[PDB]
Amino acid sequence: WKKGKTVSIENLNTVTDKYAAALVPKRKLALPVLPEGVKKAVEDFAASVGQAKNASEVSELLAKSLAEKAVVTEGGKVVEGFSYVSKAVAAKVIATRRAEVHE
Amino acid sequence: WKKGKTVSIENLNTVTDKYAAALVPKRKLALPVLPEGVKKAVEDFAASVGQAKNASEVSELLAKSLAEKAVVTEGGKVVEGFSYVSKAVAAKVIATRRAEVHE
Amino acid sequence: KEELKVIYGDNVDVKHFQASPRTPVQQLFDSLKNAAANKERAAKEAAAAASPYLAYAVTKKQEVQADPSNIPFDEVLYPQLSEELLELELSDIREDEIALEKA
Repeated sequence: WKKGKTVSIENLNTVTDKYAAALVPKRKLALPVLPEGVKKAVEDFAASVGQAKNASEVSELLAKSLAEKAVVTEGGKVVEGFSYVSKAVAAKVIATRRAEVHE
Repeated sequence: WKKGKTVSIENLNTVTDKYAAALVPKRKLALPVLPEGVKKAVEDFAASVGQAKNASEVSELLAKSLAEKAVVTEGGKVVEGFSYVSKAVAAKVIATRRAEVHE
Repeated sequence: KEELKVIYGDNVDVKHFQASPRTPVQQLFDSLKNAAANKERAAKEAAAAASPYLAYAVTKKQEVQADPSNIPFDEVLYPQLSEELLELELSDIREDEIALEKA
C-alpha cells in the first residue's frame, strides 16, 4: 500500500497465500487420499469380476494399506529412514506400563 | 465339407472355437487378474505419495484381496450363496484329524 | 472434546479417545468422512461472503484444512519432544515401581 496508490485484489490474495502456506507443517505425514480416478478404476474392476457387493470394501483396504505405510515428507521430499512413535502407540506403551505397576 | 466344395478357414476356425469353448469349465471361480490400467493407476498414486518403494507391494495386496473373495460364476452370472471347500482347506482338515488320532 | 466434537457429535465419548487416542490412519479417515460436508460448507460461506477477499480467504483456508497431510502431528514435527512426553509419563510410573520394589 502506497499513499497515492490503492491495494489490489491480486496483491491481497498472495498475502493470504503466504498465511495459508504457514498453515502447512514443516514436516508432515504424506497421508494418502485415494483419488476417485483410482478409486472407481478399482471398483469397476471389482465389479468386472462379480465382486461389486464388496467393491467398496476392497477400496478401503487399498486406502488403508497406503495409509498404514504413510511416509514422512519435509520439503515435499521424503525424509529417508524417519521413525516416529505416534500418540496412540505411546499411550499403549503407557497403559501396559501402568498395568504392570498396578498388578 | 461337401464333395464339390472346399472347406474354408472361416469355418475351420469356428470349429476350433467350439473346441476351446468346451475347455471353459461349466462352473468356475472368477479369479481376478489385476489389469495394468488398474495396476499402474494404483502404482502412480502410490508413487504420488512417496511410497514408490512399496508401490508394487501395495498392488499385490489389492490383487490378493480381490482374489481371497473370488466369486463363483456358472454362465457368466454369479451363483448366489455358493460355498466351496478347497483342496488346501480340506487337506488342513485331514492333517489335524490325523494328528488327533496319532496323538 | 472440542477437537472431536466436530466429527463425532456432541456425545463424543471422550473416555474412549483418552484411553486410546486416534491413529494417524484413523485421523485421516475422519478427515475424509466430513470432507464432502466441509467443501460444500466452504462453498456456501464463500457465496455468503461480504467481499471477494473474504470469499477467497475461506476457500484458501479450507483448501489447506481439507488436506489430511496438513494435519500437524507432534510425533512427526517434534519427534524427540514426543518421546520426552512419553518418558515424562513413564518416569512417574517408574517411581511408583521403585517404591513397590523397596517394599
